[PDB]
Amino acid sequence: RDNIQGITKPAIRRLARRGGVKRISGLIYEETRGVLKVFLENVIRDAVTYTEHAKRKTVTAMDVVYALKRQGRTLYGFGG
Amino acid sequence: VTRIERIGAHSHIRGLGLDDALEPRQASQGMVGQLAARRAAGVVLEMIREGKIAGRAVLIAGQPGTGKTAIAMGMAQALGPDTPFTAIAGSEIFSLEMSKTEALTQAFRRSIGVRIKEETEIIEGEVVEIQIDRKVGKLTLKTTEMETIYDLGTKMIESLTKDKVQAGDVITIDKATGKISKLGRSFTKFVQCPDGELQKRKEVVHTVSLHEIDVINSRTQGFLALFSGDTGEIKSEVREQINAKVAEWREEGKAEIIPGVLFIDEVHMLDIESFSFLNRALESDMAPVLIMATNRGITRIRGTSYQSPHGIPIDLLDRLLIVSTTPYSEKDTKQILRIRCEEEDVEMSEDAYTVLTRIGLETSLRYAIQLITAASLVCRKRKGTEVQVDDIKRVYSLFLDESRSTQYMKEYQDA
Amino acid sequence: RVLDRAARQRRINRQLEALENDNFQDDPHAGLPNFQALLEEQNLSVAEGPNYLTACAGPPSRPQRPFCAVCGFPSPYTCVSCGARYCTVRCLGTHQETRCLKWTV
DNA sequence: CTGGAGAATCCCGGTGCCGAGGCCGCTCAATTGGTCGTAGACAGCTCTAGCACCGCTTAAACGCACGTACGCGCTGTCCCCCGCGTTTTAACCGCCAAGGGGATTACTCCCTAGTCTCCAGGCACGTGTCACATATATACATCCTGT
DNA sequence: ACAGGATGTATATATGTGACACGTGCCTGGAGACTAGGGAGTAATCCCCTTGGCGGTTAAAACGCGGGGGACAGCGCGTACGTGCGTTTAAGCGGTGCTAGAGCTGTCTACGACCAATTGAGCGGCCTCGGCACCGGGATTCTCCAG
Ligand SMILES: Nc1ncnc2c1ncn2[C@@H]1O[C@H](COP(=O)(O)OP(=O)(O)O)[C@@H](O)[C@H]1O
Repeated sequence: RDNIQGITKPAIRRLARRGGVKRISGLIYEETRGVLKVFLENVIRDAVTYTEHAKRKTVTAMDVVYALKRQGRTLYGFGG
Repeated sequence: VTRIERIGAHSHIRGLGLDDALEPRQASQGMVGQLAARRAAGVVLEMIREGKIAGRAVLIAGQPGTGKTAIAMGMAQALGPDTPFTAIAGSEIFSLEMSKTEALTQAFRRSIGVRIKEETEIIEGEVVEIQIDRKVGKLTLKTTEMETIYDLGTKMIESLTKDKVQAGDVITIDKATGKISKLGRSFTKFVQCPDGELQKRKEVVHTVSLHEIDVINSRTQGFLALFSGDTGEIKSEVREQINAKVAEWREEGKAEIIPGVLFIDEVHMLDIESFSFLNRALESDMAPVLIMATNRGITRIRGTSYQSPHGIPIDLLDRLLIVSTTPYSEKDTKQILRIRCEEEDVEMSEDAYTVLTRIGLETSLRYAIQLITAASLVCRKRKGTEVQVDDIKRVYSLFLDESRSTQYMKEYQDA
Repeated sequence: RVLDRAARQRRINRQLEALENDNFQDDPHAGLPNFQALLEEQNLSVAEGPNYLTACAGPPSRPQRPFCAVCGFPSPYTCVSCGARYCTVRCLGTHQETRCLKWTV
C-alpha cells in the first residue's frame, strides 16, 4: 500500500503555519511524516487493543479517545 | 523442512565407536558389535591420520550384509571433513569417455588433498554512494561502526559499472581481484549490515586435490571438472611435472599434502586390467590408503576363467590385508534394529522387537531393517501409535523377501 | 553532514604554515616586554627565471602514502568529515572526538 | 519618505439554511422513610523518632589571580526555499446491480464468585552465626652513638 | 669500620558491622458449603451500507523557474570561564539528651448501606426559526516599487 505520502507537503506546511512557523526546511517533510506515522501507529495500536478486548469488529471513536488518553493527549469533543 | 539429504541406509553411522586406545565399545556412535573389524578399521584410520606409510590396501571380507559398507561409512565419518574420502563402486571405472585405468588413477588423485594457505584481504560493508565521472569517481562504504570514502580506480569503477550494485547494499570487495558480492539489499533478499572493521585481513585455506590442480593446469580455463569434459590428462607431461611442482611447494613452506582415503565398493567388478594397474599405482609416494569390500568368495576374475578370492588375482591378493566380518547374533541384530528405529521416528514394542529380530535372523538382517519403516507406516494406517507384532506380521505377509520369494517360484515365468 | 573541499584545503594550508611558525607555534606571548621587512622583501616582487619561484621541485611521481592522522599507521580508510585517514574504529572515534567539522587538530 | 498603485482585507448590510432551543410525553432514577451493622473518631498509652544541641576535624566552598578558549559580531557569497504560473491528477461525483455485516436488545440459564466459616502453614520477627572492615603486638630494620 | 640500640613497617592475628540463613508463632490463605447475578450464548432487529469497474469535472497538487535573502563558515577579538591556590567556612560524623507526636488499642456511636416504596427529573422526539455563514459590494489598508 504505502500511502503515508497522503500527508503531502502543503498539509505539513499548513500544520507548521498554524504552529507559528513561517519558513520550513526541505528535509522537514520526510521527518514529520515519520513522526506522524509513529504517533499514529502507537495510538492505533492502543485503540485496536481496546477494541479486541471488547470483542467488537469496529474501532469506535471512544476507543480512539481512550487510546489518546493513555498517551496523555486527552481529546475533548468526542465523548471524554 | 526436508533437506536434500534424508534418512538413508547409513545415517545412524556417526563414526567409529572406539576408545582412546582403539578399543571398540559394545555399541556406540551407531556401530553395534563387529569388534575385530571395527578395531582394525580404527588402526587403519590412525595410520591414515599419521600419513607417513603411504600405498596400503585393505580388503573388508565377510558374508553379504555384515556391515562391510557400514565400517567404511564409519571410517569416513570419523576421519571428518578436510580429508578426501573418495567412495566409488567397482562399476564406475567402466567409462566410455576415458579408459578404466585412467579413471582409476583419476580417482586415486582425487583421493589426495593438497593444503594451501592464503593471506588475502577481504572487505565487508555497505555501499553509501557510487559516483562516475565520464573515468574516475569515489566510493563510500558503511558498516555499523564506521564509514569511509574510497577512490574508484579503473578496475573498481569498471567492475561496479558492470555490476548493478548501488547505494544501500551490504557487499564484499576482495581487494586482490575485486569480486563484488551482495548478500542482501538492505536492513531486513534483504539482510543487515556487517559489524566490526570494514577492511580486515582473512586467512583462507583450500584443500585442493591433485585432480583439481591438474584440471586447472591443463587448458585455457581448463576448470571443466564440473562436467568431466576431459577424456584423460596427458600422463608424464602435465601429470608428472605437477607432482614435482607440488614437492617444490612442500619442503619450502608453501603447501602441505593431506593423505585422503579411497573406498572402492564391490571391487569384484574391476577387471584384470584394473587390478594390474593397482599393483603398481600403490607403490608411489602420492598413493592413498584405500579400503575395499567384497561379498563373494573364490569366484571368477572378470576377464578370464581363473578363480581367486574376491574375484581378485593372487598377485594383488598377496598385496593387501584382509578384514573378515563375522555374522551377527541375536543381540547384535536386535541392537542394530533398535539403533535404526532410533534413527527414524519409529518406536517398536519389546515383543515387536523380538519378533523383528527373529524375522531378521531367519532370512537376513537387511530385510528386518527394511520392514521397520513398512510396519511403522502400517501402524499409522490403523491409527495407532506403537508398532505392534500384528503390524509386523501384516507387513511380513504383504512384502516378501529374497528367500521366500524365490521359493514361491512354483509357476514358470519367462526365461 | 559533510564538509566541503575548500575547508579541507584551508586546513592543510594552515597546518603547513604552522609547521614553519618558529617563534611560538600556539601562543607567542612568553612575555611581551635595522628592522628589515619580512620575506615580503622579495615575495612582493617575485622575479622570473632561476629563483625561489622556479626552484620548486613540483609534484612527485610516488603516490601519497595512506597514513593515519591519529596514530601514524597505515590507514585504508578516510573520514567523511574532513578526509583525515584513520586505521581502525578506535582511530575514527579518537578523531571524531578531537578533529571533526568543528575542530581541526 | 513619500507617492503611487495595487492588491488584500474588512465593514456592513442581506438572506435563506439548519442547528439551537423548546416543548411533550413517558421511564427511570434519584428521594423518601426506616432499619442495621460497621467506620472512624476520639480518648488514652507507649516509645520512637525528631529535634537540639555540642565538640573536633577538615573537606570544601571561596575569593583571587591569570591566562585561553570560547562567544558574538561581522562579512562574503553562495545554495535552496518562496512566490507564482502552468500542466497533472486525484478527489469528488454519478452509475448499476442486489442484499447482507454487525452493533444492539433481549431471555433464559448456569457456571462462577461472594460470603463466611473454620483452621494451619507460611511469611514478619527475633536470634546465630560468618564475610569484610579495624586496631594493635612484633620481629626485624634503618640512623645514631659510644667506642 | 662495627656491634648494638632506637626507631618503622609491612605482616599476621583477634576483634567490630552486615547481611544472609534459621528458627518460632500468629495472622492470612486455604479449604468447604450455600446462594445469587453475572455473564455467556443464541436469537432477533435496524441500520444504511456494500464493491468493481468506469466516465466526468474541478480544484489541490505537482512541477518549473527565477532569484533573493538566508544558512554557513571564516576572521577577529574581547570578555569570560576554568584553572590553581591560599584561606576559612561550615558541613558532618559522633555524641548527648528532651519531648512531640506517631502508632497503637479500645469503645462506641453516627453514619452509611440497602430497600421498598414513590415520583419528578431528564431523556428522547418533533417543530420552529433566529443566527451564523456567505454575497456583494464599498471603502480602507497594507505591500512594493519607484522614485
Ligand atoms: N556395526 C553396525 N552398526 C549398525 N548397523 C549395521 C552394522 N553393521 C551392519 N549394519 C546394518 O546392516 C546393513 C548391512 O548392509 P551392508 O553393510 O550395506 O551390506 P554390504 O556391506 O554387503 O553392502 C546395513 O544397512 C547397516 O545399516
